[PDB]
Amino acid sequence: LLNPKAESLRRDAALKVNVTSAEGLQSVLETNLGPKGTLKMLVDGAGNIKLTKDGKVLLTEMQIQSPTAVLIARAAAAQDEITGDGTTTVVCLVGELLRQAHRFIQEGVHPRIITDGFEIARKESMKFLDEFKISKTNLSNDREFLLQVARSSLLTKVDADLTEVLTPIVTDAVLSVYDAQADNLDLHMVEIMQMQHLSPKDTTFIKGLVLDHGGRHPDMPTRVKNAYVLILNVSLEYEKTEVNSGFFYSSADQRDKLAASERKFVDAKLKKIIDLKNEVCGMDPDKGFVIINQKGIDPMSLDVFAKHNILALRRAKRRNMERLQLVTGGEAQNSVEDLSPQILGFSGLVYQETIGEEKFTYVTENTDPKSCTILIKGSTHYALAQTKDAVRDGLRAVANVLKDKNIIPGAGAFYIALSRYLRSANMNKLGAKGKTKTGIEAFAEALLVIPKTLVKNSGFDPLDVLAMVEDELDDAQDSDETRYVGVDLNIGDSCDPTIEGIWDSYRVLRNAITGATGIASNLLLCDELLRAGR
Amino acid sequence: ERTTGRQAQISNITAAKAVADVIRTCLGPKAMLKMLLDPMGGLVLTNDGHAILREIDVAHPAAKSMLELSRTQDEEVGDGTTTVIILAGEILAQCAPYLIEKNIHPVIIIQALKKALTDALEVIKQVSKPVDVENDAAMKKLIQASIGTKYVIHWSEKMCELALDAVKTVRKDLGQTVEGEPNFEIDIKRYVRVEKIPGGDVLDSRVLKGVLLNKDVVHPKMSRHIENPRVVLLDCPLEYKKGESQTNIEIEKEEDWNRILQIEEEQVQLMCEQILAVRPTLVITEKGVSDLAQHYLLKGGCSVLRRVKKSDNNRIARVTGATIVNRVEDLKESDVGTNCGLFKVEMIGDEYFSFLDNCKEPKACTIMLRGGSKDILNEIDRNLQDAMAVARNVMLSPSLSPGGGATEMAVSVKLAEKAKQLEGIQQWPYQAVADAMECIPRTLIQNAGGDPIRLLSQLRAKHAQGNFTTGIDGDKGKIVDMVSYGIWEPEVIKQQSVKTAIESACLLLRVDDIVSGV
Amino acid sequence: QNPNAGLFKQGYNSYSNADGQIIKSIAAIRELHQMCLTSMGPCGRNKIIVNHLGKIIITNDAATMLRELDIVHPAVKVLVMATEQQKIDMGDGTNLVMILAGELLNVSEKLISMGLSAVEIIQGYNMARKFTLKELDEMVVGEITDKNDKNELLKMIKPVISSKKYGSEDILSELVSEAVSHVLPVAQQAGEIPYFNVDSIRVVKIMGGSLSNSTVIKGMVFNREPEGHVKSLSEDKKHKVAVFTCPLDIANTETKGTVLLHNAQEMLDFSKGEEKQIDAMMKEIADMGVECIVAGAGVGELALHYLNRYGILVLKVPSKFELRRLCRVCGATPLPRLGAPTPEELGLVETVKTMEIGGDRVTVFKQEQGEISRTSTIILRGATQNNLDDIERAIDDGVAAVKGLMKPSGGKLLPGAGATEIELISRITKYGERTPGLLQLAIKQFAVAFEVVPRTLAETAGLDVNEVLPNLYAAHNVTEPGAVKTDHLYKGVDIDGESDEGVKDIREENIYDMLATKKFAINVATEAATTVLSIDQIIMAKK
Repeated sequence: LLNPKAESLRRDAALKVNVTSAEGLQSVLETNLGPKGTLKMLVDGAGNIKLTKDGKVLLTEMQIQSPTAVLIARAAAAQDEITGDGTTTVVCLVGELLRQAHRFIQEGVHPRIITDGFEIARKESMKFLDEFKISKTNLSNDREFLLQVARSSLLTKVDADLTEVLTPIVTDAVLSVYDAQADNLDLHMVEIMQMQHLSPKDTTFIKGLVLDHGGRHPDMPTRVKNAYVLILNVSLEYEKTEVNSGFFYSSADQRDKLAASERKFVDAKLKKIIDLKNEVCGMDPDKGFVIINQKGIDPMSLDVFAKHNILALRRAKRRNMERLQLVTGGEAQNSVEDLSPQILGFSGLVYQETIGEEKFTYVTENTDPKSCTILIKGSTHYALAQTKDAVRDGLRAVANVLKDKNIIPGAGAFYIALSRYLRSANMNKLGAKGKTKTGIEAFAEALLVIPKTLVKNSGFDPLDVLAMVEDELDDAQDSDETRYVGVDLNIGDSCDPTIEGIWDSYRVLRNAITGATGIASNLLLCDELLRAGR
Repeated sequence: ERTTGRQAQISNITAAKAVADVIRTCLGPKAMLKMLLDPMGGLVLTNDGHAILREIDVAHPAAKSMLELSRTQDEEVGDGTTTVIILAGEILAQCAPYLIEKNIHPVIIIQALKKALTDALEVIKQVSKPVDVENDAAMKKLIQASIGTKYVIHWSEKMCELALDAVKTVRKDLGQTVEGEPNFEIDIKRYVRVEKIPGGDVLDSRVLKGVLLNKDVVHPKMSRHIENPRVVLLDCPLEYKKGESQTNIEIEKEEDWNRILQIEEEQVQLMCEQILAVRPTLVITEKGVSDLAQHYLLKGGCSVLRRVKKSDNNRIARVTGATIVNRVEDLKESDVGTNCGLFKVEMIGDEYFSFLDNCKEPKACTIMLRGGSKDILNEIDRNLQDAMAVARNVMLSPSLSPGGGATEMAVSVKLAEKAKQLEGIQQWPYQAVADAMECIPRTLIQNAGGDPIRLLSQLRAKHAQGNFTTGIDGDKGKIVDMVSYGIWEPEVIKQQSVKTAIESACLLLRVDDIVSGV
Repeated sequence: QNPNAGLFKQGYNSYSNADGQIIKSIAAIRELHQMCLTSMGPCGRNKIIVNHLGKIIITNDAATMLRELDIVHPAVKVLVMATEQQKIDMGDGTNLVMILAGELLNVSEKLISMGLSAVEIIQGYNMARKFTLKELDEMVVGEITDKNDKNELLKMIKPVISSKKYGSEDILSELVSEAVSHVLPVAQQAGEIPYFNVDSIRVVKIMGGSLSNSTVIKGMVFNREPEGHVKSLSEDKKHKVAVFTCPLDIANTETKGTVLLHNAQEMLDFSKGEEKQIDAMMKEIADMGVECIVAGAGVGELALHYLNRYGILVLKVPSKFELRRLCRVCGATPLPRLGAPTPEELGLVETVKTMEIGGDRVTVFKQEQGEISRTSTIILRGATQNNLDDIERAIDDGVAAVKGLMKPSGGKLLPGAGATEIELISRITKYGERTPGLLQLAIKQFAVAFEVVPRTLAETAGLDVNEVLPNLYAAHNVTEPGAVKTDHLYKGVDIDGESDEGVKDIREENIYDMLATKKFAINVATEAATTVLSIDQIIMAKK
C-alpha cells in the first residue's frame, strides 16, 4: 500500500506530527510576544542581517518544510493586510489551541466535535466581543488618549527608550494628514526616509517633504524663510544648437566662441527666471525665491542663482515631484517663455542640513501640505529596519483606532475575561451538546496562553498573576460594578488597563479570534499527509 | 515485468484498496480535509475528492484505472465521484478472502457481480419515491440542495429560477413505442453552452433558445429587423479570390491596372449571385465579408453577418435547419432558414448583439448570463452547471432516494435476504457485496464520531423492521429519518454508483498478469 | 536507528535557548574579546594580521583589525558595527568599546545563572546608564578654554596619541599640534560654524632618517619627481599654477576629431602635427604667465620638451582625491580641456621648491603667509616601515580628537588611566541600595563590569592583579573629617616599569580622558550589549 517516491503517515500519527510541528513554531514565537519579548536576528547567508520582532516579517524570511507552519505563514498573510499588527499573538493562539486539543485527542475524542466545539465557541466569543468592547467618540481631541494608544504599538517593537521619541512623531503623523470628518485616512501620504551615521534618539518629525539632492555652492543661503516654490521643468544643463552642426576651431579661443553661441540659449532662459524674482518681492525682506528644477543644472547657472541667494536643485525623482505639486501648490512650468508669477507657490522657513555625504532640504511649514514625512535615522542597518517596522506597524495601529469607533483594552483584559465568560456561560446555557463541552473548555483554556506568555517573558510566575486576576474579577462581580483588570508586566501584579493606557483595536482582535480558530480547525481536519507529484 | 500466480490478484486488490483508503475521509458534508505535499513548497488543503485524485501519482495500472473511472464519473454527475471509487474498492476488499483464501475462481466472482448488479438496482427502484417534475416550486427546492452553502446563496432565489429555466430549455420530453424512448436527450456539455455578458443584473439573466452572436450589422444603413427571416450558412468568405494554381501578376502599362479592378468587382459579385439564388432575407458567413459584397447583397434585400465561429454554426443548424456548405458555388436552395422567430439586434451591455432565436425547441440554445462583474459570472457559471446536473438527474426519471446512507443500507438488507433463496456457489460473494454496501454509511459514522460497531448494527435492524428511508445525519450524527428531516438524493446518482463501481471491479479481476512492453 | 527531532524548518545549523545559546553567543565574542583586552593602554600589545593581498600589517587599534579579520559570527558584527560608531562619529574609544561591551556580557552570565530574564537585565542597565550619565556631568573637574594655543593643544593631544608606540608621545605631540594650529583659522566670538577638518591634514612617510628629523610644513607635499629640466621655481611670491585634468598632448576637437592611419602621408602629418600644435598650445600657456602646470593625467614626451624651454615646472598628480583638497590651497581650478588657461581658474603659490626628505629628492608645495591655506602636511622619517604605519594611524586618531573639541562639550575633561572607572563604582553601588526592587542585582553587576578597565591595564603592564585592584579601592574610598570629600581623586593605573611603588595622580603626567569620548562610549557599550542580550535565537546557514 505505497507508491514510489512517496511518504505518508496514517492513523492519528499524521495529525500528532502536524500538532507537534506546530508546537515547535510556537516555542520559537513564544519568546518574542509582547513588549517583554525578544528581538530575533535572522541570517540569509548572503550577508544580510535583519532584527525584527514582528511575526510575519520573520516567517517570510524563514524557510520551513513543515506544511503546518506554511499555513500559519499563510494565515498571517491576511493578518498584516487587514490588522497590520499582532501576527505573533495569532500564532500563539493557534499553537496552544492544538496543544490543549492534543490531550483530548489522546483520550479518543473525534476531531469533528473538537472542531465544532471551537466554531461554536467562536460564535459565542463574537457575541461577548461586542459586549466587552468600549465605544470611543469620534472627536479629534482624543490625541491625549491616542498617546497611550501609540505606546501600545511602540513599546512592543523597541526597548521603550525610543517610544517617548516616537510617540509625538507617530501620533502627529496620522492626525496631520487627516482632516476632521468621517471620511478615512491614507497612510501613503506619509513618506519614510532614512540616513545613517547618526543616533536613533535623534529621530524627529518632518511636516513637509524631504528631498534627496541638495544645492551645492558655498554662497547659497542655508536658511531661507518664507520663500516661493517654483516647479521648473526645463533643462538648465549645457545645450546644443537646435540644428545639427559641429565645432570647428583653429585655436582654443575660437572654441569658446562657438560654445558661447549654444550657451546663450541657457543664458536667455536664466535672464527670464531672475526677472520673476525681482518682479515679486525682489528686495522685500522676509521673502525668498527657490528653484526646484527637476532636471539638471550646469555649473554656470549655480553662480548666477547664488548671487541672487536662490536655492537651486537638480536631478529630482519623478515621483517626488508629484508631492511638491500638492504640498507647495506650484504648477509644473515646462517652458521659460511661458513662466508667469501665478505659477509661484508659497512655503515657510526652508533650511538645508549640511553634511558632506548627503544634504537634505526641508519643504516644511506649508499652508496646505496634505503630506508628512517620518525621518528614521540610525547608525547601523538593524536600527533602521527595527524602527521602520515599528513605525509602519504604529501608523497602521493608530489607523484602525480612528477608523473604527470601538476600542478594546489590552494587557490580557479581553483574553482573561472571555475565558472566564465562556467557562460560566457554557454551564448555564447547555445548548450545544454534552460532548461539545470538551471543545468549549479547550478553547477557554487556549485563551489563557497570551496572559501567561506576556508575564513569562518578564520573569514573574504566570501562576501567581492568574490567581490574583481571577480573585480580583470575582471580587468585582460581588461589588456589582464594571471593573476591567489586566496584567501589569513591569510590577508583576494586575492593573487597570484603562488607567495604564494599554488598548487594542477592535478590528485586530476580531480577526485574531476568528482567524486563529478557523486556521487551527483546518489543521485538526487533516487526516493524512500525502506526498505526490514527484 | 510479469506477475503470475494468485499474488497478482492481491496486487490488483491492494491497488484499489490503496486508492480507496485515502479518499475514505472525503465522503459527506463533514468530510475531513486532506493535505497533499508536493515537491514544491506549496500544498493543497482542500477536501475535494476530484481535485485530490488528479494530484496523486500512482504506479500500479489498476490504480490508474480507478482514476480513469473518476474522470468519467465526474462528467456524468457533479458529486458522488469518490463514492463510486470507495464502493468499487471495498467490493474487492470484501471479496479478497473469497478470491484468495477460499481459492475461488475469479470468473465465478465476476459472474456473481453481474447478478448482484441487477439485484442491487431493483432494490433502489423499490426504495425510491415518486416526485413531480412538472412543478416549478418543487424543482426549485430540489436544486436548492446544490445552491446553498455557496457564494450564490444570496442569489439562491434567482439561481433556482435560472437553473430551472435552463434545464427546461435544453430538455425535450418525448416517449412512445413507435420510434423508441430517447430518454429526453439532455446534454449539458454542447447544447447548454453559455455566453458570459459583463454588466447587467443576475435577475436580468435569461435563458434564450437559439444562438447568441456578438457581431452586429456590417452596413450603416440596413434593415435591423426581419419579420420572417431566412438564415443561410456558408463557409467560404465573400471577397476577391485568387487562382488555385501559381498566379503571377505584373502590371506595368497604366491601362492594365483597370483589368484587375474590374475582375475584383466581378469575382465578388459572382459569389453574391449564388447566395441570392434562393432569395434569402439573411446572409451569415463563417469568415469575414468584404465591403464590396456588402453593397451587392444590400440591393438584394438581405442582411449580411460575418465572423461567426464554426462551433456556433453547428448550433445554428439546429435552430434553423440550414445545412453547412463549404463552397458558395455549391449552396443549395434547401438551406432556407425558415422558422426563425426574431432577428432583433438590440444591444445589451454596451455591446451590439444579434438574436437567432425562435419559438421552437431544437434542443440547442445559448444562455444569457449577466451580473455585477466578470468574477460573479465565473462563480455563477460553474455553479449553474452543478445546479443543472442535480436537476438533470431529477428529470431523467421521477424518483428520489434517501441519502445519508439510507439507500446504501436498503440494498444491503434486501441483498442478504434475496441471496439466501438462490442457494448456489455465488451466494458467498453476495454477502461480500452486502457488507460493502454497509461500509458507505459506516464511513459517515466514522466521520461523525459515532461508534461504527453500535450504530451500524442498530441501523440495519431498523431496516428489517421499519422503512428503508432512515439514514444517518451529518450535522447530528445519530440515526434519524431522511424523509421527515429533508435529506434526499436523486436515483440517477445511485444508478451510476452501483453500475460503474461493480463494472469497474469486474475489469480489475479479469487481469491476472501484467504485460510489460511497448 | 536514532531518529531526528526538534528542527522543523530546513537543513541548517540551529541554535535554541534550551542549549544555552545566550552563553554560546557570549563565548563566540569572548574569542575576539581577549584580543582587545591586551590592546587598550600604553602597555598594550600589537597583533599581526596578514592581508588578503599578501602583505603583513601590524597595528594596535582594534577598529582596523576588525575590518581585516573574517568574522562569520553575526553576534560579533554587532560589536564591529558598534566599533565603527567609535571610529566614525568620534576619534577615540575604539579599543574601549570592545572591552566594555564584552564585559557587560560576562557579568550578565551571573544574572542568567540566577534565572533572571534578559529584559530585566536590559532594563537594569538602562536604569544604571542614566545613573552613570548623570554622574559624568559631575565627574568633570577642569575644562579646556579652546584657546587653540600650541601649548594648550599639547594637553589634549598627548593622551590621544598615547596607548600606541609608547615613548614617542612627546615628539609626536609637537608634530600634530603644529599642523592643527595651521589648519585652525583665526577667528573670535563665533561658535556657530565648524572649522577644523580631518582630511585637511595629509601625513606622508619616507624611509630613512629618524623620528627626531621630522618637521611640519604648511601645504600639500608631493613625493613625485619634477620629471623635467626644471627642478624648482624661484622664491618670488604668488606663482601662477594651472591645474589640467586632460593629459598633456596635441590639442583635439570637441566634435569628432578621430585620428586614423591610412597612407604614409598622414603619418608624417601626425608626427609633425604634434610638434607644431603642442609647441603652440604650451606657448599660449606661458604667455599668460603660468609658471607651473599640474596635470592629473599622464604627460606626453613632446610636452616635456617644449616646457623646458619656456621654464615651466611640470607636476603630475595621478590621485584625483588630492586635487580636490589642492584647490583649497593654491586656489586653482581643474580644466577638463587644454590650451585655454583662463586667469580666473588660476591660483597663486608663494614657494615651490624641491627638498631632500629621507635621502630622496621630492618637490615640496608650500607657502608662508599670503593665500591662506586650510591644508597642512606632516612629514615623517624612520628606518622601520611597520612603525611608520602606526604613527600615521596615531596621527589620524589624534587629529580626529580635535574634531571632538567643538561645541558639543569638547573642553570638558575627566581623569583617565583607571581613575574615573573606580570612582564610578562607588557611585553606582551607592545607587544600588538607594533604588529598591529587583534592579539591585543588575546595578551592582553594572559597576563590577567597570573593573575590567583597570584590570587589563595591570595585565598589559605585567603588574599583579592582586596588587593594583585593592590599591585603587583604598585610594578612591577614604574617610575625610568633613562634608566635602578632599585630597586625591586622581589616582589611576600607573604605567610603572620604573620609579617606586603603587599608583599616583595622573595629573603629574598631564594625561586624561576627554568627556566626549567617555560619555559617548558608554552609550555605545550599552546599546551593543543590549542587542546581544535581546537576541535569544538566530538562524544561519553553512558558509
